[PDB]
Amino acid sequence: GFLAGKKILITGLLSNKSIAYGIAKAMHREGAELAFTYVGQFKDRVEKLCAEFNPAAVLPCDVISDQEIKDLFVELGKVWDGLDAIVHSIAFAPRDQLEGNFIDCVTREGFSIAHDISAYSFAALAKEGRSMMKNRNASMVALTYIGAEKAMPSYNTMGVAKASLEATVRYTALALGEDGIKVNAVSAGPIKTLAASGISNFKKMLDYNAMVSPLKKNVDIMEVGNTVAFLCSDMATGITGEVVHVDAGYHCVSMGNVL
Amino acid sequence: GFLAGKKILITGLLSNKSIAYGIAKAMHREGAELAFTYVGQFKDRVEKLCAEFNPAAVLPCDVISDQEIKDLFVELGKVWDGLDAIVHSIAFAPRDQLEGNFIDCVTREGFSIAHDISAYSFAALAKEGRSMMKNRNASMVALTYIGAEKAMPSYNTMGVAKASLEATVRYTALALGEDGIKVNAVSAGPIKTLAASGISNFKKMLDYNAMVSPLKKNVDIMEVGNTVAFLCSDMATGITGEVVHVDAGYHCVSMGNVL
Ligand SMILES: NC(=O)c1ccc[n+]([C@@H]2O[C@H](COP(=O)([O-])OP(=O)(O)OC[C@H]3O[C@@H](n4cnc5c(N)ncnc54)[C@H](O)[C@@H]3O)[C@@H](O)[C@H]2O)c1
Ligand SMILES: NC(=O)c1ccc[n+]([C@@H]2O[C@H](COP(=O)([O-])OP(=O)(O)OC[C@H]3O[C@@H](n4cnc5c(N)ncnc54)[C@H](O)[C@@H]3O)[C@@H](O)[C@H]2O)c1
Ligand SMILES: c1cc2c(cc1Cn1cnc3cc4c(cc31)CCCC4)OCO2
Ligand SMILES: c1cc2c(cc1Cn1cnc3cc4c(cc31)CCCC4)OCO2
Ligand code: NA
Repeated sequence: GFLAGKKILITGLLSNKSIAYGIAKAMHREGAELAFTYVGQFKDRVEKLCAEFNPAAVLPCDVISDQEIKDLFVELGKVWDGLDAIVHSIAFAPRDQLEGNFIDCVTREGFSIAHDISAYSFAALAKEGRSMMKNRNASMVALTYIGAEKAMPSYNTMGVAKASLEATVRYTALALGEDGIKVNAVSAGPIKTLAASGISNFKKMLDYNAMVSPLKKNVDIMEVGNTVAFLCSDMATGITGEVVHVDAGYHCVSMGNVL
Repeated sequence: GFLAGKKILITGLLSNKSIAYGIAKAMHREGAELAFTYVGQFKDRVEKLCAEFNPAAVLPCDVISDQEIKDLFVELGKVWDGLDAIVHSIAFAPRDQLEGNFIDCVTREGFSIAHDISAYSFAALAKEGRSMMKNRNASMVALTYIGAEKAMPSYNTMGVAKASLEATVRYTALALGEDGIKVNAVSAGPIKTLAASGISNFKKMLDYNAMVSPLKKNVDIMEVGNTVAFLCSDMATGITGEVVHVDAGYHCVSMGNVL
């Protein structure tokens, strides 16, 4: 496996639909040793889910909390000497930030929270993980969405937070590259995960994507997972600060034949 | 290997410094079956170079010629039933198009030739290779450079041609995706190959890149090769119309500390 021996922390595993589930399968297949995090209530759920991946640790981490993030690396440092990669697969905005007119729905607090959990959290993991990752061709990868680059209906505050995430990825790439750490993002096409559960006509975004994309299909968690896996391998050591679209080519087309 | 059994055509192999050499090593390591093209004079040189990769064919192809491109796929169809990938690693502009002031140096003919060989040729290969590539998760990959996105000193007409190449990649991605063919480009940082031989002070572009990039190094042909290889695998089936920068992160920074 091209990840044989590498010690990789995966955040955001919540169901077998999670993008993080696909990341896990791909990394496990490629011989990575895996650790996982969960937010408080979901301890048992997550422990069952990642059992199949022989995890070295399954640890709490609510990225709202500086203390929990700090404690995550203290506990992880007890099982591993160094850390090869961090996979960030976490987003949150309050429900009201996510449908209807952007300007009608945006609030100061909703905007704050979405950025806090969706963007700042990446730099926070970077900040606390840094010393374990020093000088071993380490990697970070964040999950992002094209709503960062374009105004889209509904995505609203999450789009703005994603834009802040991608910039964070670039500044993190600049800040960590001297320690040999590469820092990148994967822009996934829409996938029906628990993140989709709030959103009405999500299935419609999905059908639209399959209709307009060059490849005439929807991506799945394995396509995303495989790419994240690649971005954590010695094969990708020349790539940093990059956003790789795994979206069946949605990002490169405008309009199409079916208007 | 993640390319086991895949039949891949590689153009542009000219010395053991060629980016195509790195692509070949990476694909051979991953179990691909390889074929190679050469331009007229270099038959013996190329045959010697790619012998180590146990090539199924080593065939002439000067992309100036529609006939040669057509004959390439006729001959290749005699040894393979289908084709899994085409690697485009070819560029040319007349020497005079490549140093000094863009406007002083650009000529109608030099502009024409650079686009013909550096950009049009990609669609030409696509056009003639299409029927062998139908419905097998096939791949195309072109080599490009950031001079396509930004005005740079010296790169001049090649910059413009690369910009035409990248648009070609996107329209080719749109045109071929219904056949399941993914079409992408790898944007390499500067590498001292025979393409560098005309360019005085190439070593300084190289030193500048290593100073200013997040990773504080120059990419090599294996970093590029490994990425091209990935982009031809079943792991990348969700990626098309994309440009992946393999450039130690050069692309994501502005200014840096050392002015
Ligand atoms: N589903 C899609 O259509 C799609 C498209 C593009 C990008 N993404 C991104 O992929 C990532 C994974 O999302 P998903 O689609 O697998 O959905 P998901 O609901 O399974 O994953 C989101 C994860 O974020 C976690 N999370 C929320 N608040 C957290 C906090 N405070 N601390 C730690 N974790 C927290 C949730 O527990 C969950 O595990 C997100 O960045 C999402 O924006 C998803
Ligand atoms: N070397 C760099 O600094 C760097 C950076 C970014 C992108 N690239 C790109 O990589 C590709 C490979 O170039 P390289 O740098 O390994 O140099 P190279 O000189 O090894 O390869 C260029 C290839 O293009 C071929 N070529 C020229 N005219 C041709 C024609 N008419 N028909 C068929 N082939 C023809 C040459 O024979 C040669 O094999 C090019 O697209 C180049 O622009 C190189
Ligand atoms: C995809 C595309 C969309 C969308 C929702 C999606 C799916 N999606 C992608 N990243 C997400 C991040 C979040 C959510 C959903 C997300 C739910 C709340 C937590 C943050 O709404 C409009 O267009
Ligand atoms: C890189 C950066 C440069 C450059 C040259 C480079 C290196 N390079 C990359 N693609 C190429 C394509 C071509 C040439 C050189 C190429 C020479 C003529 C054939 C086409 O000139 C100014 O800045
Ligand atoms: Na706290």
